Amino acid sequence: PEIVDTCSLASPASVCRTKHLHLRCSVDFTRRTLTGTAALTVQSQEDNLRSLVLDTKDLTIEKVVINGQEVKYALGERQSYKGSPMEISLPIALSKNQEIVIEISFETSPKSSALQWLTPEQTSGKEHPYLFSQCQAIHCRAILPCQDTPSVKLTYTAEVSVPKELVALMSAIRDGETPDPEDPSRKIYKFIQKVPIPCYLIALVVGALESRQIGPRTLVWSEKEQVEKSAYEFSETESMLKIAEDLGGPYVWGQYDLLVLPPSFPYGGMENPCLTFVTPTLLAGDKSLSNVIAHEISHSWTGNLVTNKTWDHFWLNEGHTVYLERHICGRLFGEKFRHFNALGGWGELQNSVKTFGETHPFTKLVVDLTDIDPNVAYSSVPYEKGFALLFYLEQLLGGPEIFLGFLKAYVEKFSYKSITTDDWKDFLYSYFKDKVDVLNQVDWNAWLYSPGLPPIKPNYDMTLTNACIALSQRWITAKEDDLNSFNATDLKDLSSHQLNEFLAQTLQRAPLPLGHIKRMQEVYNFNAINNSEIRFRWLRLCIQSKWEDAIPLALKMATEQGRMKFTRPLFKDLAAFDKSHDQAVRTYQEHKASMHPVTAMLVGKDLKVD
Ligand SMILES: CC(C)C[C@H](NC(=O)[C@@H](O)[C@H](N)Cc1ccccc1)C(=O)O
Ligand SMILES: [Yb+3]
Ligand SMILES: [Zn+2]
Repeated sequence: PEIVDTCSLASPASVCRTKHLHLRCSVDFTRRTLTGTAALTVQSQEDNLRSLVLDTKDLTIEKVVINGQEVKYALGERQSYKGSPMEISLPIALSKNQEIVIEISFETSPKSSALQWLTPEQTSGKEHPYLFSQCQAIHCRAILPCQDTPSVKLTYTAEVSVPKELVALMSAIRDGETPDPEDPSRKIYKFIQKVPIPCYLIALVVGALESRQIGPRTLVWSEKEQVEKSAYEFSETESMLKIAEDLGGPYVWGQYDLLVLPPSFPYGGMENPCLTFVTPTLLAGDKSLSNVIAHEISHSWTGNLVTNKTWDHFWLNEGHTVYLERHICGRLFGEKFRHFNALGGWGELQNSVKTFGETHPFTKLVVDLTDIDPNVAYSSVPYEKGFALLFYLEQLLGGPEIFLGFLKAYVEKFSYKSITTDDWKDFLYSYFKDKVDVLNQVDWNAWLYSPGLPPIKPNYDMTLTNACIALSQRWITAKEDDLNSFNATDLKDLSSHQLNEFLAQTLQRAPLPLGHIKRMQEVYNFNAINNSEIRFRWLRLCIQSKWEDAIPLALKMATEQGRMKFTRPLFKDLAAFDKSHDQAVRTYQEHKASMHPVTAMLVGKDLKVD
């Protein structure tokens, strides 16, 4: 079983493995460059190893030092989104298992796809700049030379010099701070990550950060203006951690902190070890969007302990995590809620499959990313089709109690390892040996390798979903003279979640007549709702139903925050509506330079500009 990572240009794990990274760098806001040395302790896996290749992307290399002497290295031609391979000539051939340290002096480009540099005006405080990284999937190579593949796991230590007024934090345990001996206007923050991790989990943030403790092993960090709101919004964090520990085994990372980033953070959450990054769009005021914390917490087992070997097997990370996530919510709020969320996930899968096309390669559970930018293939498929498969197996094999026994042994079995779908499947068969008959009823080829919706849809309790569907159907089948019958009391017994699902169901049948949409605003006043998931769906419904009043509202939401999940579909809907098309494009052209590099690239592609 020889498997290569087609998204990486580095020497594979079968040739050599990075065991540790000692990073020493300075964050230069005036130049928007990170400069320093990356000392990689590498272990040869081959006899007579004389060179090796690392991934790099828009990096400027000053020199490479081994045994205190500069050595030869060469940068190959850039290969689009993969960057440029860096081949290093070892000064002395290595035997199998020999380890050496390679010190690389480098500097990042202001354009690094792993970073977003924000001016003071783009922050809450308005006085200090801010920097944040986002390495998943393959952007770590845009910060430092490395074997940018999740098939290799390393520990790391780091020293980061930053303006003394600011604070640095990383996906690691804080290991002290001191004034920078080479520059008194700076402070050096130190970090240590003793647990081997794939490099996509390396993370850094530098800004005017403050903290507040919200649990025995949790601090929430953000700019001062957001601290109080965040402490409240995420107060269930420790109870979610305890439940996750009960599902996957002991939490091995020490601390579990949360960092609430500026509005341009591209995801709802990112499971960086010891410090989960989250979007400020989660600050609904009622803790209603907390499934995102449950999800990132779950990656502490599925994703960070047991890791997908290559991005072709991404579903292993997300599928199991969404499955654990819904179990935490099920324990906190009831089995019927778990089913409600499961069913909602299926609807999101329908949307993705419909958007790409039912035969499209990106709708396969296991995808082949050779020549495909992972940012482009990213969708809800690995999450929901992966979740649907596990939920299907759960029902097939005897229920949640039994399948949760499998998930815990799976984590235990593959801790600190990087695996493929076959490893997963092999273990599933081993664990459920007394039920191979049942496992053999599964159409494996269709589930794992065929595009479109899964061959089978799991059974779902519909208790909580029914009222959402009923109301959605009343609006869709209503004619003009039925509009008067709608009234605020329709929403009387719906939770924010059900309100959201009601909108999701209606959005699947959009457009609705303009008159229906105006009436909906008249009786439900959806424009007043600040919950970002609800606002997102409501505005999409308004724009697709061609209500010009919603144009400025949609443009505003699309630009004041940058969570891709919201910004991309909003710009896309605005561009597809002829009345807002020109302004959408113009708005994008205008904000482009100040957006997240990756998000700007994807929106540009979606709008067919550039
Ligand atoms: C509750 C979750 C579905 C929220 C979701 N976040 C995730 O799934 C994170 O764990 C992912 N690690 C986000 C990600 C995936 C691929 C490349 C870069 C970043 C998101 O939408 O941000
Ligand atoms: Yb009628
Ligand atoms: Zn995830």
